Amino acid sequence: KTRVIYPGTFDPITNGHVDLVTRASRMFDEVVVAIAIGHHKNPLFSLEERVALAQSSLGHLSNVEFVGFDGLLVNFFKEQKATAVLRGLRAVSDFEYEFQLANMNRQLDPHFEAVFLTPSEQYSFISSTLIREIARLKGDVTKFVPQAVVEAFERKHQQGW
Amino acid sequence: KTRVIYPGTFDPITNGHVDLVTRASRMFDEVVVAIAIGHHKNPLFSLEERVALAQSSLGHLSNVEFVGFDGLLVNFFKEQKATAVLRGLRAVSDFEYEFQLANMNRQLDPHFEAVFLTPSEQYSFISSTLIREIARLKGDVTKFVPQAVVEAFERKHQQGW
Amino acid sequence: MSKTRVIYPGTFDPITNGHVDLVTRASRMFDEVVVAIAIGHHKNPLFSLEERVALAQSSLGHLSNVEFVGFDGLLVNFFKEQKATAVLRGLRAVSDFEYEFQLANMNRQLDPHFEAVFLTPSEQYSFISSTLIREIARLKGDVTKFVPQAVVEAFERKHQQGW
Amino acid sequence: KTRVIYPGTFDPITNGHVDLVTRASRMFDEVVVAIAIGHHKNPLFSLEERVALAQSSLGHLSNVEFVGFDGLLVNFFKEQKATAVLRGLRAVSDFEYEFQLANMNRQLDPHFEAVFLTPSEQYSFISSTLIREIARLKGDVTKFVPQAVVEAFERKHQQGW
Amino acid sequence: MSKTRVIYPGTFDPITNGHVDLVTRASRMFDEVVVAIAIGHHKNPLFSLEERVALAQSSLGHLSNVEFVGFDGLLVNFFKEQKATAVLRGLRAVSDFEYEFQLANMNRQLDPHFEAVFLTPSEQYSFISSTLIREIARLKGDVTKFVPQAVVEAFERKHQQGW
Amino acid sequence: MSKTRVIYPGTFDPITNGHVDLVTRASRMFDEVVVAIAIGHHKNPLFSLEERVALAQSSLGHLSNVEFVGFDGLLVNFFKEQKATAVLRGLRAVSDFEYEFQLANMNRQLDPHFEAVFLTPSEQYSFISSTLIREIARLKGDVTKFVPQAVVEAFERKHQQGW
Repeated sequence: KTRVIYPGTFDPITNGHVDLVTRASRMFDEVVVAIAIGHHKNPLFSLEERVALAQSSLGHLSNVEFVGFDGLLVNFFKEQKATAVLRGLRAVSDFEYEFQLANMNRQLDPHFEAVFLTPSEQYSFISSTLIREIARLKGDVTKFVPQAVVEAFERKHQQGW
Repeated sequence: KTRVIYPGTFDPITNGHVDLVTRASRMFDEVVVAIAIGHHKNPLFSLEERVALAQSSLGHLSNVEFVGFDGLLVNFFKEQKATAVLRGLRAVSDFEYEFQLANMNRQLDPHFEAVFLTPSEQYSFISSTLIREIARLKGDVTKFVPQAVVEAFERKHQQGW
Repeated sequence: MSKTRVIYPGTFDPITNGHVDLVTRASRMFDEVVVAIAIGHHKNPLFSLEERVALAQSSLGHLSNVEFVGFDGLLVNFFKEQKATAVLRGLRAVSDFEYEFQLANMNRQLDPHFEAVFLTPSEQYSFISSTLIREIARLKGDVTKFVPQAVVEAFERKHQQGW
Repeated sequence: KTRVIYPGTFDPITNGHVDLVTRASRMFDEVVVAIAIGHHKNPLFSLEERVALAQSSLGHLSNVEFVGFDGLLVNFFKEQKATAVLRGLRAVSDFEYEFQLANMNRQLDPHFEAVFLTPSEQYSFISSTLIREIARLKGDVTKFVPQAVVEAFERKHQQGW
Repeated sequence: MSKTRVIYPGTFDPITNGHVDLVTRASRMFDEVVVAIAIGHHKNPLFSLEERVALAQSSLGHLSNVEFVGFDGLLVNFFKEQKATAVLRGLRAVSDFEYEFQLANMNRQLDPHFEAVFLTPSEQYSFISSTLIREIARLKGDVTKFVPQAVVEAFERKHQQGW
Repeated sequence: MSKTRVIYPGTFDPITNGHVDLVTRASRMFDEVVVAIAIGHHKNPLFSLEERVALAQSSLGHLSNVEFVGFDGLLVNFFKEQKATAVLRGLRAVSDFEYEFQLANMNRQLDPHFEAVFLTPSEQYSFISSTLIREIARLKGDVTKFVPQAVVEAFERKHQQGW
């Protein structure tokens, strides 16, 4: 009966994401992990890699689906017959940005709803962007991401980056 | 199956509160409007007045309950067998304060969960504190609060304040 | 009638070099500036309204387009009554920013002609607030660098009277 | 006697900008809408398109001028014999950034002045960046921008986009 | 004379695991750490200065380079009098950041040798403040997770005396 | 008891009077200060690492307890390798505060001996950043007031090479 969309680029997925989806999966009937294609600010990982890292890391949660999308979030929301979008709020900048996005999307669709979760303290600092930068300098990201993501970074090293 | 607590002093309740509870009531099975007694500070309205203003303004939502409590949120959460506490985030200060509270409460109870909603833009400026100050100076608060609250302010003038 | 009139409200308890800088700056871009000293409904001020108005006059009376007036009650009613074009406030930090953002929206809801314009303090006055200044002077610290001469003297008088 | 500069990229202009300039035009003798060329982070619209969209949307205000400039704001300020620069403050990040810029520019020119306006709540969520992204995905931006901007987005679709 | 002495000032009403963590961390990088308990001028603390000093000693006395001292008056005079190298403060959140930024600049204006260094609390103590702890204990909530044992006991005593 | 060694990391592209003030202040309270110039992994710097190290030496070489060293960005490994007692960062604004709070917690998770201490810039340098300075110089604005002489000259060299 409740269906919530958790959208993002997931480039890559992290333990922070895993925690939020886990927590969301306990309070909503269905959680859709929605991987935006990444219209510019080109992702490190391909959509397919990202979807696959998401499935590996969260496939054990039986009420979680994994889907790529390309489009406006608000149309994806309507098309999915979602009850709400869920986003994480790590810091003040996230708070301001999402506040605005929620109001804009509610203007595009009056049934739009956005609910927010606050990360658990042990994952508070984690973002895909930070993780990419640390891995790009061959820092160890083992503590912050699933095993499959560590391996995908190793592959990326043996290739260009 | 989902039961969420919406705690606050509601002194008085405002159109902002009404909007958040309405929105919450559409995505959870049960919403408990939990009016903290507030003997930290002293409220303008008695708990009984506040409960009554809450019932009048939200009693039309059939899945909403109204209950007074002491303030020790994590015990109330356990006692109510709640799935989460819901809070509004009007501004950055709310964001920081609730972030900390959520982490503290999760430390007291690992099943604690806190979800957040962002007010729509037409209610973003409204707070009970602001409303009290305007009404205390006989400003018109009709646009920002339910009719019963306007009347309760008029009664408070004919008595005191 | 094309003329601008702006209200600069606050408790001014006491006025500081920060306030003086903002009013000076405001006085160059608006025809009239009203320094509006809120009476101080609770959180009782150190200085009486009359002392505060007098310290404001001493420190800014040289600006011929500045008026000094006490008020009580709702800012938005004071705005209407004064036929103001805008209220001016200083923004020292993020908390000021959030609070004034909200107040402006609320007051615009009470009166659609309401307007609020903001100034940001220059760096040499960014750390100064009346509250800080009071606490330092109360402990006989030297506030000479941060306030006008008349304010230094009014603090000395306050000491000789038992603060 | 007062001349205020309102600088930005205006890519495109929005109802937010229109509201700020309208408000500014009531309290200053002259308002200069100053469209920065857009030194990298290349704009969607050419400077000429942007100036033209600004004229169409604000030309009804008889005390408003429209002028393209390079970014070097403090030189533009001197050259224009401006009394102040006016900026909008949408969020805390804007607040911090403009605070610093004002202090830096005052250090470069002691006559420099910066005054700020806060957007009314119905335009608080609108930014050119958000509007571009929605229009790029053929979302309807009619509610948030002038008619000429809707048309300029349609032209951009029939070309690029 | 190459030796560092840092002052950690506050009301400590009561001391918490947050404070304990900061002082512990400070004690590893400075030769001397002075826990400086402000008397609480019209801050009306729950605990007496003597109780507060004693709760500080119990909770931190195992750190051999930490001293415990009450003070009243201006922080900057206490700094000079103690021949401190710096004052140390915690920063839990943005509001703390802004407030301390301003205080540091003001105190540097009063004394050019003044210095203020900041620590950020470890994640498990990030939410903890004396004010929060008081409010929870006042409503008979369990504060055992957030404060030393002696503080739990001092709250129990305060309850048996009417709290 | 043991000697203090603090790392001050950044890109220093270029160094500014703000940096100079922080390092000067740091040098008075720690035995050793390592100015650690991160190579600049993408978002490519205007100045080469070698230019940047040399501008740092010129501007701070008079402080006898300051070293200048280039490193890759992996701060926590550099910390271990240098046997540092702490990393020092400046906090100019709220955004810096949030970002560094998170980084400190992450690095403490990677290494439990990691420590981060913060300084707040004095008000006369609060507005200065390398990023702002670059943009002003790129548009031939005068940056003489905000950076050491050697940096003014390095910008002039960059102009004579077509920038």
